[PDB]
Amino acid sequence: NDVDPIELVVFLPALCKKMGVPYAIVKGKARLGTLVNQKTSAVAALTEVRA
Amino acid sequence: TVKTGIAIGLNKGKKVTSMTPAPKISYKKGAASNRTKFVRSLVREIAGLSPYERRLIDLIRNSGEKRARKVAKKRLGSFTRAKAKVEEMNNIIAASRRH
Amino acid sequence: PSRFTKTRKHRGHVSAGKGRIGKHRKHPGGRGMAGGQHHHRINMDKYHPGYFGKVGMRYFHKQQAHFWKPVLNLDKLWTLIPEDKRDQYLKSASKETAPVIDTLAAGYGKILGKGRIPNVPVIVKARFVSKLAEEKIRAAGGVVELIA
Amino acid sequence: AISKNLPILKNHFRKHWQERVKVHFDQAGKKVSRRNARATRAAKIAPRPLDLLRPVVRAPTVKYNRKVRAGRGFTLAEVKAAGLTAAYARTIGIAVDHRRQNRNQEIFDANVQRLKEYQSKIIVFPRNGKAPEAEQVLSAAATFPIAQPATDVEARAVQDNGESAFRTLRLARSEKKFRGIREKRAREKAEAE
Amino acid sequence: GAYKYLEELQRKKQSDVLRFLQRVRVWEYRQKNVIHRAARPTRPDKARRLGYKAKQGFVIYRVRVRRGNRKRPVPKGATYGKPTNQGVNELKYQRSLRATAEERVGRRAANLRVLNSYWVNQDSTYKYFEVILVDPQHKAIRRDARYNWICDPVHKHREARGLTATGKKSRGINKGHKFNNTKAGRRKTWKRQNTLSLWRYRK
RNA sequence: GUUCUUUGUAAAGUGCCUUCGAAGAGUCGAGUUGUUUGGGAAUGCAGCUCUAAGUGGGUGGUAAAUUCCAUCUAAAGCUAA
RNA sequence: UUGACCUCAAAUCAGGUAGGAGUACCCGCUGAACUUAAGCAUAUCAAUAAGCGGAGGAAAAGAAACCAACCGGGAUUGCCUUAGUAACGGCGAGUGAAGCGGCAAAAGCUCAAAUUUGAAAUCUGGUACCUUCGGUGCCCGAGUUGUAAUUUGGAGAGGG
Ligand SMILES: [K+]
Ligand SMILES: [K+]
Ligand SMILES: [Mg+2]
Ligand SMILES: [Mg+2]
Ligand SMILES: [Mg+2]
Ligand SMILES: [Mg+2]
Ligand SMILES: [Mg+2]
Ligand SMILES: [Mg+2]
Ligand SMILES: [Mg+2]
Ligand SMILES: [Mg+2]
Ligand SMILES: [Mg+2]
Ligand SMILES: [Mg+2]
Ligand SMILES: [Mg+2]
Ligand SMILES: [Mg+2]
Ligand SMILES: [Mg+2]
Ligand SMILES: [Mg+2]
Ligand SMILES: [Mg+2]
Ligand SMILES: [Mg+2]
Ligand SMILES: [Mg+2]
Ligand SMILES: [Mg+2]
Ligand SMILES: [Mg+2]
Ligand SMILES: [Mg+2]
Ligand SMILES: [Mg+2]
Ligand SMILES: [Mg+2]
Repeated sequence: NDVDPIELVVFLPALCKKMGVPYAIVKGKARLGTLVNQKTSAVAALTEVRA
Repeated sequence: TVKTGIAIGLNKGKKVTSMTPAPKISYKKGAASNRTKFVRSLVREIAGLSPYERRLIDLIRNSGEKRARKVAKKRLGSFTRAKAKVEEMNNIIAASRRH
Repeated sequence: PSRFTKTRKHRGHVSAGKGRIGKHRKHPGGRGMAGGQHHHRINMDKYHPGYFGKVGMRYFHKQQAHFWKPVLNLDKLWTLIPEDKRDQYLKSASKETAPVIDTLAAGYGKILGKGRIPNVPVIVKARFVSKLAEEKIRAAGGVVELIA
Repeated sequence: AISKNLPILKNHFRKHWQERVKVHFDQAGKKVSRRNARATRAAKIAPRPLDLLRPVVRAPTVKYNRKVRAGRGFTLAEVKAAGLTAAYARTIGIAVDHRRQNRNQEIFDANVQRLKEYQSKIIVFPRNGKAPEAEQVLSAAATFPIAQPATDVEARAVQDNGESAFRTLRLARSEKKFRGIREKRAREKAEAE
Repeated sequence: GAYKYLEELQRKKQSDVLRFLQRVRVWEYRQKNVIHRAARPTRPDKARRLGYKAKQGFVIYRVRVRRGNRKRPVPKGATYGKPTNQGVNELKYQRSLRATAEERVGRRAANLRVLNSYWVNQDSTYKYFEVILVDPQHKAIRRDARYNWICDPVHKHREARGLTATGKKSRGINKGHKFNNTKAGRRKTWKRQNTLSLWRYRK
């Protein structure tokens, strides 16, 4: 929710809605960076998950 | 387009055996490109109409396509761009509630 | 060379041939084409009528290659045939095996009909032909073939 | 300063023209330098004819379309029909031009033929072989001169059919001149109420 | 990817979202210094298009340039000449505001090379640009043969010599009949056309 | 030329069929102003206002509408003689 | 309270870089008037002198949003021509290119926009060693707001 140039992610809710992909606007590009071992990520995706 | 063999007249020029060279990938610079069609549709959804596009839609709905084309020619550069913009606006109007 | 000029001869004469009363001054009548309408009007109207004003319509971005069409009169019509074969074509003036002349290859666009040609059939290939030129060619028994 | 009966001159010398005067005193020195440069380039590059093979090409602009001349490079279609790839031809000494197109079968065939002649008359050395000295010839253009195509025969039979070529030209000109107005007249005459 | 969406969205400059972002960003840029380092490109897709890469040695600077004509700097409007040259207030500075922006940015970061620049915002008084610069001394740029061309001394202050995109535009460097005056250089063409060529055997 | 090297089941090229084919935005373009050009209902440049499209866009040296055609592919970049 | 992130700072922090000179030639900005028009204001001088910014051994331009209208040429540059011409101009004084053609030299190309996603495969720096215009290992860091490979329209990519 805090991408400093917001144009990078403004279309993401609409794209996810158009493709029927569940999306959540979550707090922290730093938190997603901790998720993906980076400083920031600005996005995080799950495509396959274990049984 | 076959030459007449003489130096004057409609299809003037020497009669030569034509070849029809292979089409260059240029001349397809403004192609359809489903990718860009999808992206342009999505962006048109995310960002709505410009103020002049809203005014053009109002003019199409109320005062007529000729007035809309005049205003679009004033706003944009030329008559062809005005015609294309008015066609896009009335397509938007059709795709709106009055399907 | 300088030694043959009249200025060597004018050494010792004060005015250098330029006159004592009206000397050699800088520009007594103005520079260049000055006064062509006011004080050189006589020298303009005489020896240069038509100089001033506009006379026709303009042509933006005129290319002379569009109008390239060198004219060859019928009076030669045979210098395009090499001298070696010219005599053997002049003799045996037959409607069959008539010499073929490519005027365009020779570098001409239009064939004109000034002169008169011998009574020998000749196949003339040209881009353009004058009416009288073609008439004389057929009278001599040749034909005009239009090419491009 | 309009003197006696002389043509009107137009000498454009009203600027500081003496500040830009190029006298080609170095014509001979530059010719010697060009000959030296050609010699060192021929020595430096492998035995190789100092320029790339050029295609045959029809000049534009009817003032010159009657004549044929060397072009820039062979088209991709010509290279493919000769049996090479553009990348390989560029390395074995063939100029390739992606811009030129083939719409004339005669010119295309002539270029394919001279490409085949070039391949038959050159020896490509192995990258990792012996490569005996092959007696460098300095001009591929001189080896494969451009020939003007012959259009007709020296003598032929007269085939006059009463065509009146002058009348043919006049009628073609008139038909071009009145094509639009006659089309418009036909459109208004086929109105069908 | 997201760059195509950025590209298409950026063209909708009078949409509500881009108008709001324009207002907020123009206020922020006006608050900041006239020339200031930008931590990252504001328009990353445009930066990539103009040659920027997200590696060490690539630098973005935001710059503010005054809009309008170039008033003649003559004192009290006196030109001291013929009436054809008396113009003071409607003279147009035959060089772009983008060119001024990247020239000032290059003067500031004289150690870098101006690669490119792009418009980001404007108000009545100012036009805002972001200048992409490359560090020719950084090893990441001295290697990476795709970019070490800018390390050659022939590319010093290309923004000052008009060798960037806006420089070539202002110089008129384009092919065709519309650029006969300026195809190989305006002054070079003038010199060639006004040179008197004389050979040893005069023609 | 010659010697250690052996790169590498790595890289590249070519035929056939199929599905595609992303190609640069306050930019093009337009108006107006100034300057400039041989460019003349406006050659380029620049300021301000407007501001595109994708079988599109620019050009085709007389402004405009309609209909075709031809030719390239801008708004990013390097390069010896 | 601790640990991040973003942005912004500081250090005589580690390593670098810029200035200034020269300035014949080169790339731009700015910019006259004397002068010519037998006066003079548009014009001319001149898109020049002066002023300013920026390079190199050459610079710039350069591989077509070109020229053409052809039977089509095919990056750029330069010479001979085109041509004192088309055209511009108190259509006055004056000014004034470009296509083609011959020739010199020739050379072609690469990014952005593509999911590597079964694996950031990329890179600066420090340090140690070495056969040191660099290589290898390790360690921080940069980087997913995108660094490699792959593609540049002439194409090309994904499958078989
Ligand atoms: K006298
Ligand atoms: K003055
Ligand atoms: Mg005496
Ligand atoms: Mg005396
Ligand atoms: Mg950084
Ligand atoms: Mg100003
Ligand atoms: Mg493009
Ligand atoms: Mg000026
Ligand atoms: Mg026309
Ligand atoms: Mg360059
Ligand atoms: Mg220190
Ligand atoms: Mg003087
Ligand atoms: Mg005077
Ligand atoms: Mg006087
Ligand atoms: Mg006076
Ligand atoms: Mg000076
Ligand atoms: Mg030096
Ligand atoms: Mg040199
Ligand atoms: Mg250079
Ligand atoms: Mg290209
Ligand atoms: Mg050319
Ligand atoms: Mg002449
Ligand atoms: Mg002039
Ligand atoms: Mg490949």
